[PDB]
Amino acid sequence: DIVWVEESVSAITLYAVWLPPRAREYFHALVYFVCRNAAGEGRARFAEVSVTATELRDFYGSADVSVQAVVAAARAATTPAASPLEPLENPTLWRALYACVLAALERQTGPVALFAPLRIGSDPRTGLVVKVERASWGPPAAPRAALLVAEANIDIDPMALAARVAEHPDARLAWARLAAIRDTPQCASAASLTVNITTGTALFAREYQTLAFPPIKKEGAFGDLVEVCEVGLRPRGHPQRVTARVLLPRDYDYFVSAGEKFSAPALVALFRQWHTTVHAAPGALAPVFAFLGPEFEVRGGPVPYFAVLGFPGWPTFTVPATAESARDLVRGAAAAYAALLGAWPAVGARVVLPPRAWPGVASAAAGCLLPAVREAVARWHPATKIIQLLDPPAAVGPVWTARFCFPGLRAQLLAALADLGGSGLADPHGRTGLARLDALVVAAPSEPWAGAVLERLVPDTCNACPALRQLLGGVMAAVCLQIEETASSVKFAVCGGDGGAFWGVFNVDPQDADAASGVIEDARRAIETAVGAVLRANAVRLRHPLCLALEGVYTHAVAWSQAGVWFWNSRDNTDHLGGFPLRGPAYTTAAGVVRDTLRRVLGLTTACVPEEDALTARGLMEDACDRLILDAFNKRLDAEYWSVRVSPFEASDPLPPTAFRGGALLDAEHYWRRVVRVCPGGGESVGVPVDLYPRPLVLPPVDCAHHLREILREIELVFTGVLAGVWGEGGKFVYPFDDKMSFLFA
Amino acid sequence: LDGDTAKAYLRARTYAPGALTPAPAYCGAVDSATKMMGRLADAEKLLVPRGWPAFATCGIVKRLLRLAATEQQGPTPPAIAALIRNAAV
Repeated sequence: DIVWVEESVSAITLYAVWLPPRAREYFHALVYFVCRNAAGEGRARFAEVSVTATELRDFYGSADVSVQAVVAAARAATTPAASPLEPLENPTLWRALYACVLAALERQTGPVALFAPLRIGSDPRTGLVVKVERASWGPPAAPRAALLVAEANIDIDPMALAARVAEHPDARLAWARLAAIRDTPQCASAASLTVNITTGTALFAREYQTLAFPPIKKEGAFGDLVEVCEVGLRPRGHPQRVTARVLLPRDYDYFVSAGEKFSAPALVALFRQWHTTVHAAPGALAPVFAFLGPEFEVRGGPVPYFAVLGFPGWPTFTVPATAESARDLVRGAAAAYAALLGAWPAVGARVVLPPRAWPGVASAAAGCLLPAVREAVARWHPATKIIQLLDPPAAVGPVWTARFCFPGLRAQLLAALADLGGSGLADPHGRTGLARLDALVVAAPSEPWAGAVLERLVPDTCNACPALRQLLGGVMAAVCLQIEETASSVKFAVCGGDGGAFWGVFNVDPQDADAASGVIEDARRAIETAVGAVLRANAVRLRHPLCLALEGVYTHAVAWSQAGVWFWNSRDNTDHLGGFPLRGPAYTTAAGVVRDTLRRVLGLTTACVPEEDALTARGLMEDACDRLILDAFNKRLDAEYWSVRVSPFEASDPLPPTAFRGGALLDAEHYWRRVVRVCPGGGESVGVPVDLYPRPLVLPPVDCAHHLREILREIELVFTGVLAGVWGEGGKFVYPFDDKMSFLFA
Repeated sequence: LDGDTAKAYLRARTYAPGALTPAPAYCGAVDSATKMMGRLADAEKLLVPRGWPAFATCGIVKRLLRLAATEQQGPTPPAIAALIRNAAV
């Protein structure tokens, strides 16, 4: 006799993480379900889980973490006024915590799925969800949203940022700010924070000079957005009746924040104020104040996100810029939330499998393969490329060339190998995380939102399990071997590539095009079929049937380095350049100059002795360099144009002591540091972090005698490759920048 | 250098057109090395917030020459306007 309802779960958040009595190595966690029934009406629900120590150490990847540490972190996060920003101590701890609580939620209660129909039960005697089951009836309500804008001037003292950056050098400045709030929470009490959440029913806007103080401008009310709900619960951990206050999000479902100037400290401060306001009255339990994002780690992260691990229980999606297709990225964020249960991108690679169950699956996948690939996996050394390719100083043409790619081969191969090791998993029900990856791979061609997930879930998974790289690159090595074997039969000739993407030539007469399409299509058919056959023979089965993409037909192709290739189809003048670093806005203009110079220099096929062509080519390359440096002068004062994106891994210029004064601008720095080298006074070249100063900027003249030298360096690399690849070798194209056209800037 | 680049190189590397044209009064920064040293630092205090690195009788001349050479970015007042204290500079 269990109650039964019909609802869709819109979010799953963490309320309490406690250690029951007579307990040493298992902690209970209460989960807040934001359920909404048909037509949008929302009733709040709760469930309980029980995570053991072993599961925690599995999702952490190490035994350093303990149940006591997790419970202490949760207790610290119980109060945001005393100490917010709890995850910043051990971000991996909270990452693993959310991973295991979601896994236990899936295991004990049953299958859960956001924004999807779900039959839900409850036990009144205790008062929590007991079992969740996938339903098959109902046109569920649309996942409504609310647009949030929040800006705060948290008066952080610059010297503290400088000191904390001195302790850890390559600390992304958002982490420096966030650590400053963490070490002095009173700073989050005084800030000119402004908030404007617009919904479809009623708007809400507030303005503060000091956060704790009453607003200096009101609009709507807190009650229009929130329906504060007091729910009684009797967990197995708590025998006494425990009451919980939750902020049911009426009208909306999730938040949509612009990622252009998103400040994680701003939302942290606003949510801390809301937490204090709602849980000020006692007689009820307090929730977990936990948030994660790329700003929460020293070295930062690629993809902007803002996790909501606890209070208020509403997912908030940062959609960076992309104004033209704002709805597209909002839908992509919503789909990423719904599919991977909202763990992505906060939990990390643990959405699929625990970081420590992978060493078993990889071993269990090295056994079900064929005997040859079994060794091929074991002999994989970084960048082996055991396949007949071209010497990197070389070029081809005029012959019918073609580029091919298998869309999402690493992700599809990882999915097949995960299934091969699936039998080796401890729990058959613990393979639901292995159902999200297949959902991603299946929906990858249909919708690009799965794409960006798979281009980051896979490389990060390969870092979670180092042993998976030698497996994936062995399977791909086997794929390349059969590509080469089948190539000879269809006149295709492997000339270069990087595995899933490969470009080659055809031994057809280089003048006929009517039959060219036929051979170019038969080669695709045969290569696709043969690779699929090898994969099937290797037992690895792909969910989405394999497909080869004809990414372009070209007549000339020139390669200089291992990644640098330029293709050009003379008939339609369609070209493609790869391997040129786009490390700024000037490198794009350099790439365009290169792709025009190469188009003009391979148009010199007029009958001539090879020696003549080398000189009439070098002259044109020097002229192209001239026209580039001439146009460089007309943009000498655009410092943002002469900017380079330094990674937190690369060696970086030292931060000026005045860049620590950007206010609500230091938060934007999550991954890249955009630096411009200016030349104050004389002789000395100093770096300016462009995005840490207010605009319009005032600077000494930009040292174009440094950036143009590097741009020219890579241009001469490409030009030396083409000069020594089409005609006779022996010529390193150098442009005398220091003499011919140095005067313009220095 | 032919075209708009000639006009660009001219203004960029020559005294402004209306800088050597007889004007009824003067407009600039005239002070002894000791006073101008302080005024240069004071100008940098209003110049540092937006990009100019801190320079913590040759240093003074080098800094003044660098300030004078810095060019106007669109309609925004030039960098030396902090010291000369006029928007028509």
